[PDB]
Amino acid sequence: QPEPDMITIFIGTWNMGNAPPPKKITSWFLSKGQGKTRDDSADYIPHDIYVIGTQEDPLSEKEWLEILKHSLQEITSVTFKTVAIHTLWNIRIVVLAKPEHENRISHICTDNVKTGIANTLGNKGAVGVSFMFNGTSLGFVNSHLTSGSEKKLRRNQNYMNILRFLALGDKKLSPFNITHRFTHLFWFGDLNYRVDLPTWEAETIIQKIKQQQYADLLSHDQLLTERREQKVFLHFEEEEITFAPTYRFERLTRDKYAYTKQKATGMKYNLPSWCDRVLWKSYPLVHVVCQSYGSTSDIMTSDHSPVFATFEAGVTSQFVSKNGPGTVDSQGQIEFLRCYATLKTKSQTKFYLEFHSSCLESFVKSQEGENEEGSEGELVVKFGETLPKLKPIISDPEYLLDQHILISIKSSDSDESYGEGCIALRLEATETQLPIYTPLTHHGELTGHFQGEIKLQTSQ
Ligand SMILES: N[C@@H]1CCCN(C(=O)CCC(F)(F)F)C1
Ligand SMILES: N[C@@H]1CCCN(C(=O)CCC(F)(F)F)C1
Repeated sequence: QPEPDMITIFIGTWNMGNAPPPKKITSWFLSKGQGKTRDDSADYIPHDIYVIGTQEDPLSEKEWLEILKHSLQEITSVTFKTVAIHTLWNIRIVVLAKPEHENRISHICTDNVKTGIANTLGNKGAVGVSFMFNGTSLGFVNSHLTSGSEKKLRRNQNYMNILRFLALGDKKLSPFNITHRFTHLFWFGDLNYRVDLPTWEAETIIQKIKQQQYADLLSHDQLLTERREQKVFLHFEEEEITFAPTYRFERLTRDKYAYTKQKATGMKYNLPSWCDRVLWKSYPLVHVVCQSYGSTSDIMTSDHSPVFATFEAGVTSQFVSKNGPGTVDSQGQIEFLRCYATLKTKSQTKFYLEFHSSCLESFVKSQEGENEEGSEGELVVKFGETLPKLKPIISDPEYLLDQHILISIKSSDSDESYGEGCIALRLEATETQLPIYTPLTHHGELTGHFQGEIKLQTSQ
């Protein structure tokens, strides 16, 4: 029985509006409705992993697990295994996998983050799950961010708190937040970004939706505009949106958007918006392809419609050689030439690098770099040819070219990371000097760049 080099992953997000679901929700798991939808010829083909995020979920974990498992069994005739379930207040994540994957999955972690303070602490935040699937790390975040059209900055703050404080994946990756810990990271939920147009344009917006003309609405979507200005979700992807706004509907139909201010809304308008979203970030040069992104048309218990997204995702096997794991393979090495970090910091400490990778027995600390002043004000930290030679556990190019090196640049004075990034070893050539590059971030904001050259030696 061969190990897979690809899997498919279903991501669902649904704000259930504190109402039980209807008796049939299979269209959600089949990616049928509006947008980029899944071919009918695939309906019986189970996804490898289903990740379900709910918000305003009124059900117990038991109640929802029974609905989800029975739904997937009806679709696929497969009885899925429960990988993980985690609930904060009414925010929930469920991970289900095909039974054949049970002994491919390990290191399962769950966590939550509560956003806000006092007033604004009590119902928003995020839940997440991570695990290893053979050689590949997978992370999943379901967030319910702050509501309201005039709170985009609060949503951006909620995002930064979640990526700082959600404790998933390998704790040995201490300088790295969740935006660097996984081969593939999926972040979804009721992110609550709105279409920023004047209230008076409500009926115009509805018109446009009825005509399936989304371009003039998407150009005012706060998540797309905030992402363009690098205010949030830096270095994440989202498929093009080709489905109608998923909020705010009258319940029990999809024929009506309920946008007008009511006591029940705190006298706020809810112009039609794409509140419910799926984004991802994968390590450089790993296969990931969105195969569906859309909303259901036939699930109408909530004022939100469910959103689905599906992905092909590259995975690797749990590699064993005669040497590593348990030793190094002297036929492998990773060298760095002419490397330098460019940092936005105004500080003057010395810096050193840490290299982290599951291709190393443990992380590697460099010597301090040499600080110079850039011609436009910047700090340039030069490592020259001084960086340590990295000794991978396995030299086989079928393993090594699939790996990645995480880099942290740390202050000698405080040992605090000023920037984190990632380099792929999926090179065009071995035993050849090749350019490398990563942006550096800290708390998910841009702090600098790392560039230089790499020389990778494999057993071939
Ligand atoms: N093909 C690259 C993928 C990642 C960043 N890129 C964007 O165009 C981001 C646009 C926005 F505004 F949606 F963020 C380019
Ligand atoms: N532990 C690995 C499993 C698969 C391939 N391997 C061998 O064939 C080892 C041969 C010898 F001579 F070391 F025993 C190494």
